[PDB]
Amino acid sequence: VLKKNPLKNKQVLLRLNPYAKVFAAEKLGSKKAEKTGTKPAAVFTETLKHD
Amino acid sequence: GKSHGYRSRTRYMFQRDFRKHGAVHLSTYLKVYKVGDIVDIKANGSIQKGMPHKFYQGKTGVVYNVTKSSVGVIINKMVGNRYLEKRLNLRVEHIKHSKCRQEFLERVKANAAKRAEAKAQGVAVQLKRQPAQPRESRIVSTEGNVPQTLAPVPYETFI
Amino acid sequence: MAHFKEYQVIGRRLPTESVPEPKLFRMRIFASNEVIAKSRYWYFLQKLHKVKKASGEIVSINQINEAHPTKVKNFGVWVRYDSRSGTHNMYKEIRDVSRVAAVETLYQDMAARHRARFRSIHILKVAEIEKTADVKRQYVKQFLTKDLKFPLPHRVQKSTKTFSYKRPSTFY
Amino acid sequence: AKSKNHTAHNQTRKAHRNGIKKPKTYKYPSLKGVDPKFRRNHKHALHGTAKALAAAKK
Amino acid sequence: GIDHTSKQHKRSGHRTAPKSDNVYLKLLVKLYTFLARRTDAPFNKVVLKALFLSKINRPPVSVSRIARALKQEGAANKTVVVVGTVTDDARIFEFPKTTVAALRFTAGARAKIVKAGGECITLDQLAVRAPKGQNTLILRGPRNSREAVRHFGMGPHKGKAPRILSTGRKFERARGRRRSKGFKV
Amino acid sequence: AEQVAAERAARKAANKEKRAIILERNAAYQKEYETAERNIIQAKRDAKAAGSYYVEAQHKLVFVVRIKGINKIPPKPRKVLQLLRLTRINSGTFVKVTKATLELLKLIEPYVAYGYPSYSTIRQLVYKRGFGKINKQRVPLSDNAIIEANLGKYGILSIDDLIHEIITVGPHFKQANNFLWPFKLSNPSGGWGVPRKFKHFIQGGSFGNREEFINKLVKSMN
RNA sequence: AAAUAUGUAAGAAGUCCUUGUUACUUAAUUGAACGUGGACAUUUGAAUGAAGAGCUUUUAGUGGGCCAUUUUUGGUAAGCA
RNA sequence: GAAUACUGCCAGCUGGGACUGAGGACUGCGACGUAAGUCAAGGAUGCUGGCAUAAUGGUUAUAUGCCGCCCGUCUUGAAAC
Ligand SMILES: [Mg+2]
Ligand SMILES: [Mg+2]
Ligand SMILES: [Mg+2]
Ligand SMILES: [Mg+2]
Repeated sequence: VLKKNPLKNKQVLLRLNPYAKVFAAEKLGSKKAEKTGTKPAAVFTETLKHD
Repeated sequence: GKSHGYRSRTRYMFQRDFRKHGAVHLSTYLKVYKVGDIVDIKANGSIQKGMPHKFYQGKTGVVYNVTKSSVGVIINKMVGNRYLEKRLNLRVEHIKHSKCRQEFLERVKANAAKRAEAKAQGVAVQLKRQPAQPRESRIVSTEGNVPQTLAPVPYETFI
Repeated sequence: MAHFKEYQVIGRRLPTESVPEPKLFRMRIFASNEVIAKSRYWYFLQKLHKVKKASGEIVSINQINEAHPTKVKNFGVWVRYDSRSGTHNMYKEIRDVSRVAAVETLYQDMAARHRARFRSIHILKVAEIEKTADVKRQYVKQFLTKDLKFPLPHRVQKSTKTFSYKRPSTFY
Repeated sequence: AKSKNHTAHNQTRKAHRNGIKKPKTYKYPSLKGVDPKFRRNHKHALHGTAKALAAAKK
Repeated sequence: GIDHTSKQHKRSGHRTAPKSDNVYLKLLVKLYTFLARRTDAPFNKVVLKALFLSKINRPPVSVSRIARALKQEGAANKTVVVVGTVTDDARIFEFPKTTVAALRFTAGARAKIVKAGGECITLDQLAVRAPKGQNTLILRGPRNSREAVRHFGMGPHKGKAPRILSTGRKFERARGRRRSKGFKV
Repeated sequence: AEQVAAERAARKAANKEKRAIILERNAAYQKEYETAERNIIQAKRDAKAAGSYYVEAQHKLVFVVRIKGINKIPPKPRKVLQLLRLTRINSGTFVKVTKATLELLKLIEPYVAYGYPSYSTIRQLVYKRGFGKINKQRVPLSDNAIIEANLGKYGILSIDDLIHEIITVGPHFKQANNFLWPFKLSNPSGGWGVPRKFKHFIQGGSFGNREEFINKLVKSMN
């Protein structure tokens, strides 16, 4: 009789998509990424800075 | 007064092409037409018998009748709010086979060949054609191709 | 629009069998966003070479930030623009702390003095002037003098209220 | 007292308001205008084909 | 605003009920409405729709037509269903024993079926003995043999009957109908 | 004991195992999206390190919003808007990108704003304004059983299966998209950002392709 | 020699394999047309949409038009034609 | 070697304001709970105060703010000088 919006009303959000509980529990919206230290090539940097 | 004769406004459409006048080459008369063939209409101005009316220039139809020197062609014509069926008796000089239909029949043969090969190995041969797809990812190397280009040019007269 | 960014846009012709690995043409484009940057790139490649967006490709777009945003520089700017009855080349000098800000000022100034819209202007070249005595415009040279200092006479203070009880002064 | 002579204004809109319809092809088109010799022979060909089919199926 | 692709508020164009006020027809309609709703047999839906039809849309079905239909292979024992009138036919001299369910039987048709040994049945008895239209055979009369249809589509070269009161010579058989008098059609 | 509790227990068991299937499918979708995103980022970084340029794959999905009213439209664009199911202003649809649809968009440029939607935009659009076309009726989704009843023949069992079929242009994209009723969006909450809408986005207007800024526009529109 | 506009096709009434009819056709057991029987799977042969699709009867009003962008004729031009 | 801006994401948290409360036994999908149950989960309930009549409200006259050209007709076009 009345459309209830998910993205609010977490009861309806959980009725759909049972994975929202795991998402919220593990904070998958705030996932820290693994660090990497690869460096751009000197040709790339020189091309970027070129006039 | 006005003038709406049979060949009015056909001055250029019934031209022979440039340096292409004279007699018709024999392959035109050696072509074979059967009932159901799809043909294009292009009037030859040097042949005044069996010529189509200017409306049917560039129209494509279906053969329904074969006579001694002519072919009956069915053309759907726009009259008012509906299409009417029109039957033309045209000599073979004004008719050529539709290359589109020839290539479609070739595609039918190739589709059968692919399906039969997939019947042995490689199931789901995916007969249907597809529209051009967006490009996939790619890597563009700079080795020997360093990006280097200049800016827009200043104005100058060249006069 | 006037919040300009500078992008390098690198593109090329679509590779074929006869000529794989085309030549990767690159431009520097002042634009408010990447969509406009890519469009301006294709407009200029369209005008200079026999290539268009359909038969081409954008391989890279990168924002170029100012090296020293807090260093006051003098910029020579060569532009080509369309007036109401012709096309003209101009040279102008802007004292500013970044290329995008200098180009912003240039567009405002062209709009103000020559009624030239962004539509009508080609930025031929923006280059920092490395030292004084090469600055050619007096409206920029006058700010390069030693121990420069000037007052700001007739200061007008904005009132937060409709009525004032004190007959304001303009000292400063 | 002259009036407008001619115009095709609104004519395409009128033609399309009940749409433009194709002529609804059938299987077995009418043999009108077909060569009389071919039609005359085709009658006997169909007669013989039906006779042979009846003699086979029974 | 909506860019409408089809006409709005368009009625379906099909009858949802009989146009008549026959109370017994309305009782038959409510019976077959219940059957068409509570059964998956398409026979009940077909009979229900036929119960709405007008008189020109339910032409009479002759007993000769019924006998010819019963001559079909494997249809000798089926129940013939005519949603309409079954008329008599004297062109036939033999009639099989069969069950015919119809809205109306003429006196001759009913007498011929009963004499042949069969029975004439109303649609409610048909519904009782075949709730799903089991072993039925729905027959329809010739719709386009109506006299009004001859004049439909009158025009040049259409080959239809002109709408005319008196026939014979002097009545539309002159200029326009023969080459010797102007033109032919 | 009129045989009520038995089938109620069986129905609850069926629901529980169905939800377990949905849960594992959604976990797989989440890991697939995370892997695709990180692989794209790392491919860009590796091309930079090697001195090359990583040209990302051309976008496969566009979201199109009709921004012009229904009066005074030439017949050809009017027909294309009808075929794209944009029959009123602020209506939106998903279109998979081919040459055949790029020509359609290029033919209706002045009346639409379209771009490349993100996963967040697609998910919020379907969750809040997603309606199914069932028996020619507009039905609020609001439940996975509706989706499994109307698209379960394609292996689409939940709203997240539907979203996956949209964001990744899958084999049954056409069926899933046509099942989705055209989204009816409100006017943008912070306005259009421009004084005049009916110029191209490049020229300071609102129509045409605004590739990644369609996300901001649609988010404010719903 | 464009742009725009415009015809046709993108299959089951289809394709392939054997062999049946004829008074037409062939030098001919050659063809033509229409067929019996057999094979082709679900991507049955591009995209998008399809609001139900087709079919018929009958009858109203109307048959003075005018405006705008663009193309365009007469005219110096016109809120002109 | 960091920081921050810009852009983007979170099925992160939370404060203030406005409009609405359609339906009327139960049935569904969920959630939290070992279960028993409970719940914001197929549309508002709980507690409290004043009045119980011209108080609310209706009608009517007037005032104020903004808006409102005379109908019918012929006409491309009518408030028409
Ligand atoms: Mg007239
Ligand atoms: Mg606001
Ligand atoms: Mg009149
Ligand atoms: Mg007023």
